[PDB]
Amino acid sequence: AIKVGAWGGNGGSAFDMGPAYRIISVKIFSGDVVDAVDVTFTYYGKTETRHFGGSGGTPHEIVLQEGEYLVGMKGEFGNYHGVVVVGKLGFSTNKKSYGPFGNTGGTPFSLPIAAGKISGFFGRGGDFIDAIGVYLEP
Amino acid sequence: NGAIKVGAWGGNGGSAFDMGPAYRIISVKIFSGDVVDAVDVTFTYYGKTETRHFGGSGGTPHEIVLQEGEYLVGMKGEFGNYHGVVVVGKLGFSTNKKSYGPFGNTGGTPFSLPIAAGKISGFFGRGGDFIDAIGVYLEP
Ligand SMILES: COC1O[C@H](CO)[C@@H](O)[C@H](O)[C@@H]1O
Ligand SMILES: CO[C@H]1O[C@H](CO)[C@@H](O)[C@H](O)[C@@H]1O
Ligand SMILES: CO[C@H]1O[C@H](CO)[C@@H](O)[C@H](O)[C@@H]1O
Ligand SMILES: CO[C@H]1O[C@H](CO)[C@@H](O)[C@H](O)[C@@H]1O
Ligand SMILES: CO[C@H]1O[C@H](CO)[C@@H](O)[C@H](O)[C@@H]1O
Ligand SMILES: [Zn+2]
Ligand SMILES: [Zn+2]
Ligand SMILES: [Zn+2]
Repeated sequence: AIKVGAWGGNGGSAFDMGPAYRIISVKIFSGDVVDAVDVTFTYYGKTETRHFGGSGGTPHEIVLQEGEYLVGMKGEFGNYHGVVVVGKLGFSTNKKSYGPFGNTGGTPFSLPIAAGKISGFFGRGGDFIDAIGVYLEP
Repeated sequence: NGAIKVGAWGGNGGSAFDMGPAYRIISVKIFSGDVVDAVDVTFTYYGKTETRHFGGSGGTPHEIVLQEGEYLVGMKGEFGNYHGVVVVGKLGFSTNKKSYGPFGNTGGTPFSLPIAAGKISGFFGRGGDFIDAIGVYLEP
């Protein structure tokens, strides 16, 4: 019901995991660009994992503890050899800050969440994370 | 009390402001010179039509009058240093009908809030002489 962003480019193909009950972990694969994200989450009594955007890079796992929620997403998007992709990507929880991951500067974006949380993702993916957006909940 | 509050984009200067969410944003008026000086918002609180005056006195007004079917589904801008203070130097909004702005002429670190689903229902931020910062309430 509340979907924000898609920051990135038009390349790759669409993904959309919808909202979750709880995000368990977010694993950003990155080298000089953001290659991919794995999200594992619970959904109506089940645990699920998705992986958006290609093989590539080194993994950086954010694991969410008991009362921990994603309250921020930040990054940069730009042209990496002909595709507009997320060159840098970071997250913050109520407890700590992570990243950003990736080494390619571009047009910055930032989503601080003064009230609410990130409950899921949508965007575009191919060889790399072309774009990323976020579902929000109270 | 989801209010879902997104942002504050800008500096830590000035005094905090927070209008809460509205039943309906009637119009948003952005005061603008080489920086964003202020925002006035006229909206319907609980039966009543109030307006709030955020930021400072300012430069030149630019009014976005929303029409019945028209909702705010986007906010973009840039924040930067302006004589020793980090303020919003550029600010723009898009609705489901039209796109307004950006207003102001001081470039800086860009931000953007495309709302693929939902809309802006209210405003908060920081204000002094200019718009130090601005954020937004979201609802479906
Ligand atoms: C920003 O991109 C990287 O930085 C992280 C964090 O150190 C590394 O783990 C990763 O391999 C990349 O070199
Ligand atoms: C290299 O080819 C691809 O990978 C990039 C980056 O994800 C995409 O934008 C593109 O559409 C293809 O999927
Ligand atoms: C250029 O080499 C790298 O950067 C890319 C893009 O992020 C990764 O796929 C790869 O594993 C290396 O880290
Ligand atoms: C010039 O003095 C002030 O105006 C700026 C910009 O609004 C503020 O941060 C600051 O705290 C004071 O209120
Ligand atoms: C420097 O002159 C101006 O720019 C400032 C900041 O926007 C405004 O306060 C003033 O009204 C003029 O428009
Ligand atoms: Zn994976
Ligand atoms: Zn790591
Ligand atoms: Zn006013």
